[PDB]
Amino acid sequence: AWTPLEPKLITRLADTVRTKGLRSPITMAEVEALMSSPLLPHDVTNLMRVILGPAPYALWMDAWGVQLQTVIAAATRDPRHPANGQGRGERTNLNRLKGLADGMVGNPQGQAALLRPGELVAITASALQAFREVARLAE
Amino acid sequence: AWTPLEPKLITRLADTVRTKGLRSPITMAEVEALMSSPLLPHDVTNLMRVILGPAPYALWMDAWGVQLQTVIAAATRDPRHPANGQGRGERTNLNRLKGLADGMVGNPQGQAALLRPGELVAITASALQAFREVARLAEPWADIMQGPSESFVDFANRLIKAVEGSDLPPSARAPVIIDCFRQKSQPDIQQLIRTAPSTLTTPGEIIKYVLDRQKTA
Amino acid sequence: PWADIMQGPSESFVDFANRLIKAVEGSDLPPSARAPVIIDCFRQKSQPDIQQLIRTAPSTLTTPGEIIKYVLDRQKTA
Amino acid sequence: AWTPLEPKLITRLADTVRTKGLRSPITMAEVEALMSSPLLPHDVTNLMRVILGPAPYALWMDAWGVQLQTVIAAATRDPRHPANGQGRGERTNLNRLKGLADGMVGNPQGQAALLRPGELVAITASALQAFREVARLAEPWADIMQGPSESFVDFANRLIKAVEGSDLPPSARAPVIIDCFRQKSQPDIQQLIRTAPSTLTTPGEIIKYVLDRQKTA
Amino acid sequence: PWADIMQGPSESFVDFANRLIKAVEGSDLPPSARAPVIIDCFRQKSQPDIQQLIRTAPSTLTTPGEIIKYVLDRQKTA
Amino acid sequence: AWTPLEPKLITRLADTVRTKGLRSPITMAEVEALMSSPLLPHDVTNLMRVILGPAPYALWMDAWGVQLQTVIAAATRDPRHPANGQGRGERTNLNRLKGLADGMVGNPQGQAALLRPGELVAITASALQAFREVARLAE
Amino acid sequence: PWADIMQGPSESFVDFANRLIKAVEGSDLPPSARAPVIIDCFRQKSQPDIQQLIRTAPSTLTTPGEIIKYVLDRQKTA
Amino acid sequence: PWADIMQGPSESFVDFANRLIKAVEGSDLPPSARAPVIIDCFRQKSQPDIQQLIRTAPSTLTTPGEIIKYVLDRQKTA
Repeated sequence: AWTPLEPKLITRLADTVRTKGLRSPITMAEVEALMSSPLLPHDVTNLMRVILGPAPYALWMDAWGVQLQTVIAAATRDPRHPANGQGRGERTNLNRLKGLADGMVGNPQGQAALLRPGELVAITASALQAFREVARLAE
Repeated sequence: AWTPLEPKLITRLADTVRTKGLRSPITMAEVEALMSSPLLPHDVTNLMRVILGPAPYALWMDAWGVQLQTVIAAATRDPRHPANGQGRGERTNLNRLKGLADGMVGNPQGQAALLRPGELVAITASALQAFREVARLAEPWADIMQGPSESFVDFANRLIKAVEGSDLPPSARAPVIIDCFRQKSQPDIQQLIRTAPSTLTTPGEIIKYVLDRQKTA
Repeated sequence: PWADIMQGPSESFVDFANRLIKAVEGSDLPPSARAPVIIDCFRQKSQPDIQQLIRTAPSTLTTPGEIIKYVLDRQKTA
Repeated sequence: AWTPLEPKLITRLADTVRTKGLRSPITMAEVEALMSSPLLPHDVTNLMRVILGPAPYALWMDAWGVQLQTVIAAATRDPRHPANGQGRGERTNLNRLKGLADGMVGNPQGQAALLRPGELVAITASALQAFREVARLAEPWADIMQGPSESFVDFANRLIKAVEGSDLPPSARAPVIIDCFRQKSQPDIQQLIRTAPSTLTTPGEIIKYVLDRQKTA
Repeated sequence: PWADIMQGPSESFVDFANRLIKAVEGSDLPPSARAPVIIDCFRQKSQPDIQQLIRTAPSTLTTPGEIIKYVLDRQKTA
Repeated sequence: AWTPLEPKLITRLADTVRTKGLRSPITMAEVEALMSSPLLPHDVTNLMRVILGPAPYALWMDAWGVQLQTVIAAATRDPRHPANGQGRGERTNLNRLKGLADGMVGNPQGQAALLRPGELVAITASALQAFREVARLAE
Repeated sequence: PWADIMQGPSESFVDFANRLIKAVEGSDLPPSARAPVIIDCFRQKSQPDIQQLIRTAPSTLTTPGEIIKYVLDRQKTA
Repeated sequence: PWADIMQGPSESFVDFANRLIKAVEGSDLPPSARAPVIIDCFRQKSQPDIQQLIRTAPSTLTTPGEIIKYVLDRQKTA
C-alpha cells in the first residue's frame, strides 16, 4: 500500500532548498533524510517537481534518465541484479524504472504493486546521484 | 463511520494557500495530499470553504457542478460506472453527488452511510479538477525577453515558470521552451546557442551548455 | 455596509469582489437574496470600464462566479 | 518499359523552383504532382539533378541516402516489406534501392526490369521526404511583432507563414498562432481580442472578429 | 431623402436616430428593407467616433434598437 | 482511379488569385472552372492550401466545416440524400465528408474508392459556398 | 578557376557554396577528387568566421552537404 | 611554484603554456594529478580574454593539448 510523504516535511524541505541552496551539506542531509525509505518513481518525481525550480527540474530529469540508463546497462551486464530476475521474463525495462510501463502511468498504487524492492532502491540511488550532479552543476 | 480531517492540517493548508497562492506546485501537492482518501461531499465542501476565499469559493462551486454534470453525462452514457449499479434503481442523481439527496443534507454520517466508494472517488476527482480550473483562472510566455542586465538562470527560471503555468498542452512545453531560448535571450546567447557543435534537444542541456560557455561578466 | 462598497480607482477586481462578497454574506440579508444583490452590485459598482465590460457580454451571466470569470478573462491588463 | 518524364514538365518545374523557391506550398504541390507515378532511381536522380542547384543536390543526395537507410533498417526489422520477399534471397540491398546493383548502373531499362513496385514506391516516398528535409534546411515565429504602422492582415499572413513553415508539430500550430495573436499584435488589438464577449478558439475566427471591429484608420 | 441624412458635428445621437428612422419609414422602400437600411445608415453615417464605436462591437448588432442601446451605453459623455 | 489536377492550372489559378484577388468575377469564374468535376476532399483541401494564404485558408476551413455541418443536418432531415442510402448503415458522417473516416486519412486512392458521387458533389458545392463566404469576408 | 574562389566579405554562404561547387564540378578534376577538394575549400576559403565555425565542429563533417547543413544551422544571423 | 603562475598582459599563450606545464610537471604532484591541474590552471589563469575564449567552447576540452589547439586556432591575432 502506498503512503504519500507529508506535505509538511516537503514544505520544510522546499524552504530549506530555497534559503540554503542546493549544495549546502544541510540540504544534502535533509534530502538523504527524505530519501530514507525506498520511494516509488511517482514520489521522487513529485518531490523534485516541488522542491526544485523549473530549470533545475529539467536538468534533474536529464541526469536521472542518464543514471537509470547506466543502471540498466549494468543490469543487462549482470543477470543477478536485485531488480532483475533469473529468467529473461523479469528483465527490467526503463519504462518500468521511470514509471512509464503498463499499469503504472499516473497510478502510484499500481506502481507500488508491480515494482520490486530492488527496483525501488535502484531508482532511489539513481535519483540521489542525479540530484548531486544537478546541485554541483547549478552553482 | 465518518472521521473529520484534522483542523491542524487544514490550518496549515490554508496558510499554504495564503502565502504561496493557488497555483504553486507545492500547493497542488498539498491539496493532492489532503485529497488522498475519498472524501464525502461534506468534507470537500467544508475544506474549500475554509481554504478558499469567498470569490474563489463561488468559482469553485460553479466548476465543481460543471465537472459533476460531465461525470453524470458519462454515467448515463455507460451503465457500468463504479458509481452506478446494474439496474435502473441505482442510477446516481446529482442530488446524491452534491450531497443534496434525501437523508444527506447537512448530515455527514448519513452521507457516509448511503454513498458508494465509486461515488466518493468520482466526487473527489471532480473536485480536484475543479480546483485546478479555478486556480488556473484566478491568476504571458510569448512576451518574455531576457533583459540587458539580467542573468541567464533568472531568465530561464522566469520563462519555464510562465510556460509551465500556462494553457499549453503538456507535450508542447519543451519545444516551446527551447524555441524561446533560441529567439529570446539577447543576441550574445542567441549566437552562443546557434554555434553549438552538438545538437541540444532539451531545455536542461541548453541551460548546461550556456552556463558552461557563458561570457563571465 | 454592502450598499456603500465601491471599486476604488486603483483597486483590482478580485479584491473588490472579495470585499463585496464578504460584506454581503456577512450581513442581514436572507440567504436567497445574496446572489442577485452581488450580481447587481457588480453591475452598478465596479467603475465604468468594468461596468461596460459586463454590459457588453454576448452571453448572459447569471452567477457571481461566471461574472468574475468573464471579467478576469477580458480585463484590461494594466 | 521505361518512359521518361516530359522535359517540358521538368522545365516548368525547374522554373517554378527558381522563382518560388524550394519551400513554397505551390512548389511542394508541383513536386507531389511529378511524384505521382512510382519513379525509378534514374528518374528521381535526374529530376533532382535538373531542378536543384549543386549544393541543394548534394544535401538531397545525403538526405535520400539517410532515409533509404532507415527504410532498409525497417525492412530488416520486418520480412513482410513490399520491397522484400518471403525467402532470404529477395532481401533488398541499398545497391538495389539507389540503383547501384548489378544490371542497373546507368541503364534505366534494366532498372525497370529488376525493380519491384514496392521498391519503387519506397524509393519515391524516401525521395519525397528527403526533398522536404532539404527544403526545410536550405531556407523565427517567436520574434514576430505587429509593426506600429502595419495592418493586421499582413501581420497575420506573416505570422501564419512563419509558424506553418517551422519545426513545430502539426497539432501545435493553431494554439501557438492564437497565443501569438493575443500577445503580439500591438495593445489596441490586444485589448480588442481580450474584450471579446465570445470565446475565439480558431485563428480564422480571431481574424474575422478583429477585421469586423478594427479601428478604421 | 434618407440617403442624404448625416449626423451633424454637434447633434446628439438620439436626434439623429429619430430623424433617420422617420425619413426611412416615411419613404418608398418596401417594409422588409427598412431595418437593414437603417442599420447600414447607422454604420456609415453617424460621424466617425460613433462609426468606430459601432465597428468595435464585441457582439453582433442585428437590429436598430440594439445598436441604439449599445451606442447609448458606451457613448462619449460630452 | 484518382487523377490529380494539373500543377500548371493550379499555378495559373494561384497567380490569378494573387493579382486579381479573391472576389473578382474572373477569379470566381476560374474557380468554377477548376470546380467542374467532382473533387475528392484531398483535392479541394490541397487546392485551397495552395491558392489561399494562411489566414484565408483558416477562414476557409472554418466555413467549409460549417457548410458541411448544414449539409449533414439536411441529410439527417431527409433519408433520400444522394450521399445517404436507404438503410441506416449508409448514413454519412462528417468524418467521411471531411476525409477523416477510416481508410481515407491521407490516402486519395482509398478516398476515391469509398466515396459516393453524391458525396463528392455535396463536398464540392459546400467548398464553393465556403470559398464565396471567405472571399466576401476577406475584403 | 576553382582554386581562386573566395567568399566575399558581403556574400552569403549558400551563394559561395553554389559558385564553388559549380566551378569544381565543371572542371578537369577526376570525379573521385571533387568532394575532398570541395571540403578543403570550404575549410580554407569561406572567411575566418565560417572557418572557425567549421573548425570548432564537435562532430566530424565528411561531406559537403553535411558541412553546408551545419554552417546553415549555426551561422551568425546578419 | 605552479599555483603562482599568471599569463602576463603582454605574454603570448604558448609561452605561458610552456612555463605552466614545466612548473607543473617539475613539481611534487602525483603523475595522475598533472593534467587536471594544468587544465584548471589554463581556465583560471590566462587573462580574461582567453578565459572567456575557453569558457565559450562549444566542445568539451578534456586535455591540455586540445585546449592549446583550440586557443591557438581561435586566438585574437595581435
